[PDB]
Amino acid sequence: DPVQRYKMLIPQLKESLQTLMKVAAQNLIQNTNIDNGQKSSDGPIQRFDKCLEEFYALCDQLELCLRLAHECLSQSCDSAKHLPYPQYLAVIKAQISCAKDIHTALLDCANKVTG
Amino acid sequence: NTASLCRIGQETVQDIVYRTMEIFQLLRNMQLGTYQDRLTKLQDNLRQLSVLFRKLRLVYDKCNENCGGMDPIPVEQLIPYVESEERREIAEVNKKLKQKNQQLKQIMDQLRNLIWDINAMLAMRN
Amino acid sequence: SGPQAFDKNEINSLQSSEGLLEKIIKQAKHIFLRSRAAATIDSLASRIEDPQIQAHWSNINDVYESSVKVLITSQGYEQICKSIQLQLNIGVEQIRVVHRDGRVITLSYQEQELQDFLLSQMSQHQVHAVQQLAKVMGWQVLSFSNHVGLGPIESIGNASAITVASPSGDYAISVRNGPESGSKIMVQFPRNQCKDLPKSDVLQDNKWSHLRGPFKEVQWNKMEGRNFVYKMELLMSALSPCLL
Amino acid sequence: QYLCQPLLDAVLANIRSPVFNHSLYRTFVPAMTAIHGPPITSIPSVLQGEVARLDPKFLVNLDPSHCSNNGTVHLICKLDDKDLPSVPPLELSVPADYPAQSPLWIDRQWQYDANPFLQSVHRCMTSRLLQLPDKHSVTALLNTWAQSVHQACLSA
Amino acid sequence: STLVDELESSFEACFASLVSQDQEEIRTGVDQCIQKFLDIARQTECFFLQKRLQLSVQKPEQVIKEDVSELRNELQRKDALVQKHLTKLRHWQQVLEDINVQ
Amino acid sequence: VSVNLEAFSQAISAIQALRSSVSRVFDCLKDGMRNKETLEGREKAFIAHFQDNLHSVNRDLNELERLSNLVLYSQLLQAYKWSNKLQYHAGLASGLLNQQSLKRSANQLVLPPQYVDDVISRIDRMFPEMSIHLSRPNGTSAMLLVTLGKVLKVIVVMRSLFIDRTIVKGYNENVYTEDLDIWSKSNYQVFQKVTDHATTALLHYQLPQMPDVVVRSFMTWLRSYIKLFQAPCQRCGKTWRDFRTLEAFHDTCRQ
Amino acid sequence: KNKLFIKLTRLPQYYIVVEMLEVPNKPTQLSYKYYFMSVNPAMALLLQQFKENMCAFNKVLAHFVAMCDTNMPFVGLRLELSNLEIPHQGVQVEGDGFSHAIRLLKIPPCKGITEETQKALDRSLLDCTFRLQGRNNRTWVAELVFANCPLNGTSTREQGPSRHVYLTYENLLSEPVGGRKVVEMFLNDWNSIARLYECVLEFARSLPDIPAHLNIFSEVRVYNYRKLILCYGTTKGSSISIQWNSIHQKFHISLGTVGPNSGCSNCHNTILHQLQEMFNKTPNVVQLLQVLFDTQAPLNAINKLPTCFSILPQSSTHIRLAFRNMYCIDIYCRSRGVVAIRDGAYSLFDNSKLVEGFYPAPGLKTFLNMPGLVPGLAGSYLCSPLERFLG
Repeated sequence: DPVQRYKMLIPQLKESLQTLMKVAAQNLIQNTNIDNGQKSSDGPIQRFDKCLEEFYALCDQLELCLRLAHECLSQSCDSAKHLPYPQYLAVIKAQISCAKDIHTALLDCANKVTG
Repeated sequence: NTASLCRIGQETVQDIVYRTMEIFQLLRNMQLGTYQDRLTKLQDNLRQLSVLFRKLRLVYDKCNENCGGMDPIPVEQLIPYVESEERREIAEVNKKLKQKNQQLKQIMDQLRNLIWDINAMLAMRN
Repeated sequence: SGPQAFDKNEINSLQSSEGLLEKIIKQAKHIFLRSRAAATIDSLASRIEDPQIQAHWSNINDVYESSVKVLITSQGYEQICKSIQLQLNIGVEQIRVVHRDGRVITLSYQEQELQDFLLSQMSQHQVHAVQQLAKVMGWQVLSFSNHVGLGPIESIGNASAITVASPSGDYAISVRNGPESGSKIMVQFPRNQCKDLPKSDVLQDNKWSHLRGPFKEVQWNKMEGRNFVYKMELLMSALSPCLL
Repeated sequence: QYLCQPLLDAVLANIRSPVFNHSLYRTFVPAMTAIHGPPITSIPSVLQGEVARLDPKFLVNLDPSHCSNNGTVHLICKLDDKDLPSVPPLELSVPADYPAQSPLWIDRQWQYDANPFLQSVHRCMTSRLLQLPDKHSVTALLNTWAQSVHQACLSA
Repeated sequence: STLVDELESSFEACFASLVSQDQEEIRTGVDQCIQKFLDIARQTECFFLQKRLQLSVQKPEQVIKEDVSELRNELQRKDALVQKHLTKLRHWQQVLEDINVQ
Repeated sequence: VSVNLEAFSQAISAIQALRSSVSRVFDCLKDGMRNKETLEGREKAFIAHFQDNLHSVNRDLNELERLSNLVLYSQLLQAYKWSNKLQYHAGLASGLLNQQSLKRSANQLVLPPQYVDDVISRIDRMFPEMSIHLSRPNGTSAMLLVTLGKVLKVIVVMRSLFIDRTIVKGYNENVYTEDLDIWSKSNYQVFQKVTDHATTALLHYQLPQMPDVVVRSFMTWLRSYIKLFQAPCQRCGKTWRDFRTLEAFHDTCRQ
Repeated sequence: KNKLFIKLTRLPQYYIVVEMLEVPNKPTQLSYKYYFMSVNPAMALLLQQFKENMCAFNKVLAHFVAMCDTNMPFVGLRLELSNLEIPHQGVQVEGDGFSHAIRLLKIPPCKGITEETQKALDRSLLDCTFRLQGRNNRTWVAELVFANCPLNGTSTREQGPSRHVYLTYENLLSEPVGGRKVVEMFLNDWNSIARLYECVLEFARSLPDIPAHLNIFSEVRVYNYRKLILCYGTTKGSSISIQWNSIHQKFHISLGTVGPNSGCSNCHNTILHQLQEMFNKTPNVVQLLQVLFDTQAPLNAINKLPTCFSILPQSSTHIRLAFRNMYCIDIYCRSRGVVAIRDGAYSLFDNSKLVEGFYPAPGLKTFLNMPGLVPGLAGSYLCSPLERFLG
């Protein structure tokens, strides 16, 4: 699904870049033709601004999908790294809490000795 | 007196960094009984480290407050460029240690000869 | 060996063909060589006392071989001054030296060779001591040459060379020790500090008056401490920032 | 090339138009500033260094005697060392644009004659300048002068 | 001002990252704190060495007392080592005298 | 898998690069040409910068397409993150601080044979290619026969949990297998040079107090001698393995 | 026919030839002649003879061998310096007798650096002494000594106007000691030093006129001529580092936390890429200090959110937050301590929903925490802290 979505958006991102480049070229040519002496049709034109925001929207959607997948994969690998299941989670949380107590003790002592 | 307190201050500042290094190594080896031992070791290290701070501080105060009469010459004016009964006690101790070192050298020579002989015999017996 | 097709000399040749006299003579020669090396190192230990000398003979020996472990440290700085160590192999007729830097040298039964080699190794350990001390006191090494070729043509051992700079810029020290002519140390004082250098009218700015200049020499005699490293550390502290 | 080309073509059309920027400016100002928001919140130094980094044997100085300060920089330096101080001036004319036109020593045979040692030092130092590589520096001339004097000492 | 205080603050700062309530950040942080701690430690060592040099060049008697104490300690250590060696030698002498028999 | 994690992390940067590169093309165009002191220079500078910006957009887009192919409860995650952070931080700190040690002096054997046997067995457990045979023919001083493939047969001579002498021999050569041939030579010059380099490594790997990491590093350095007659010298035409960098080198070339 | 060929293993292709000749008057003595040979089926190139200057050591032989082994590596470096049009003095004996050094006079000025900065650099380079050290004699060190340092640091670097930087280069085992890569890397480091001196000169010129908040907010800490470590924060905890990577030809900033009061990170690690690009487009450090001072306070609040909420880093001062995937919100930081929040999924143009969609219904919660999606603003950094948990 996260890999699948990344595949789905990539053709769209290429399409959005193509339109944004083409629309920019049409707008610049019309503006240069109006600024210099050169007749040009009013036409549909299509606004450059609308295309540039669309490209940014697709970029955010892709980054959000990848960031979630990376976070989910990192959490899974860490979970594997660390008889009944309730006692299992109990001893895990106990080890983590005792490590945190050691942390707090070292911190408070090293901060009370000086500074 | 003061020249030895300065050496004490030197050894304290040379040992505090080693103590911090040992503390870093202990925190590194602490992966998640043995936890109690690691904790009490870290606490003892911290206490001895604070004691070392206090010792280096007090020896600093001592060497700073001493400032004996014979210090009018600033640094770089002291380096030599091109252009009683204490000595008798030193000589006596030197003669004594020289005799003891000669005797110890004789003992070491005899021990080396013994070991070489035993090794040669136990090697040739095969 | 004949069934498994052994080589001409390899695993055959004579296939044990010596005499009692030959073996006994070889053993006697090895014993004499061992004794000689031992006495030489002992003298070196008693006569030369400045850097150090150490020897740890191996537990198990043979009738035609032995081994020692020579170390050349300093009197006070045993930890840091651990750059030169030797492992002699006293054979029946040759003494093989394996240095810590990957250098193998086949010496001779004659003592002068071993004595000169140990003297050159002490001379090199002397400059390695200054190098390891500059590494610890935070002094920046500017140059280091293990076998320098500029200066007077030296004795049995080639001269060594080091030049370090003070952490706070201006000051700098240089050391050249050798087996014949050694302990040639000279400090590099900064300009505008000696006040004896001839000024020049071409220098019209004050920015150039901060470079390390007149290269004043220091007498290693009539100094403090007891070992080369003690005096080097005292000189480094003298050229340090006065935090008194 | 791919997917960008018409933009490329467009700007390659419209260079050397005087009104150019403005057209670009107009069609590209609002959207960007809407999306990203508001905008942002005497003597040359090389000779001086070469002098400062000489060996204390030399005591180089300027030359106010001859016609100078119009062409090259003339120097009478010295020879001060355990060696010999024969003829200290060795007038050297360092031309402008130092990293080229290697400086030339103005020869003065009037003083180097009438003495065998001075004739020998002149001969050997001249030969050593002949063997010197092209585009030599001032320090090179000073060092070859010193070593030529030393060769004359060891020869006689 | 009291370089002891500054070295204490640097030793606290070397712990100021973990003791609080990716890899490049911790990397550069440990680089900076460790290098600062090393520089200030080498500076305090330099100050101590300067004080030692001054006291030795102007008061060369406490150093002599130190040499006396060190030599006496060396002699005592040598005596203790030779005593232990003699004990081991006598033990092995008795052991060997026990054997060799028939 | 870890390879997937890296591909996702690389891809996240590639999306950020594509967005930044597209913004750069438009942002630079808005500023337009600059004077540049010359007509030719100004035209060239604008074209060069625009073309570089246009190319960067193409390169960044291509990477994203290629990268597609490759790929009470919160407190627990906080503890996991802090554990990883402390591990990395303490590792880096211990490395940086033991690399530069200010210790200058120390002043301010007997060992159980079963302990040495356990250490040797632990070392033999790793490095499955190497096989170490423990034996004590003469006293408590142990003698280790270490077989490395069909390549080497090293004879380490322990006096304690300490390495004293090493004599490597060839695989086809005979160590005599019995009362051990401690004193002999390999009869081949290559193995003699390897014995010299092994004694050099022994003199190099010398930790003061801990007697186990020295043997660990010695066995690791010996294991590097498995691809002999198969590896280049890296500065020579086709016997030494540098320390801290297990790279082959000829003794005549350097190192 | 009685000669010895002593090859130099460290520097190849150089062979010393020691020939022995019988002396006529003494039938029990020999004479030695030493020649310096060189090789390119071995082909000799040139031959020159040095003739000037227990009894088995032959002192002069070892002396000549050591002299050759120490001097010959400098010849290749001199040739490489001459081949790249770098004016350099010849190999000179240093003042401490034993040595060799190649002191450069002028460096090729630069590429891509303004003329006035080139002048400021060329008038501050006092010496560029190169020296040789290291085992096997293949490590080079160049000591550059600059004068008139623009700005000092908190460390003990406020001494006399002479800053000494040591640049070390160790070529590979092959590619012999005298090669092109050493001087190429040296020129690359010089170019990076110049491109950094640009920014340090700009900052030194802008130091007298400061908006008076960044002066207490930020402080310079070290200046090693290749890195800029500025430190900011209320307690001077956070640190930013500026450096020019010649490999990528772009400025590389590295952020860290050095101070005994801070969070778990620099708190700016979520905007690192946009800050990289921002400093790459316009190399000005005062703008960096300003944007950091403006964006630190909202970042301290937006970093503590539970990680549900997802932080999408958009362009600078436009950090995006998204509860789950359905909801979104835009954070527009501005000067004078204000943040403008938006509807998120809403579009700034024709009213259509984005790919995420799911228009956030309430909206007015942001108004009470002081269509209908235009602009919610005026939060004075305290709403930015409470509205986090509230929303």
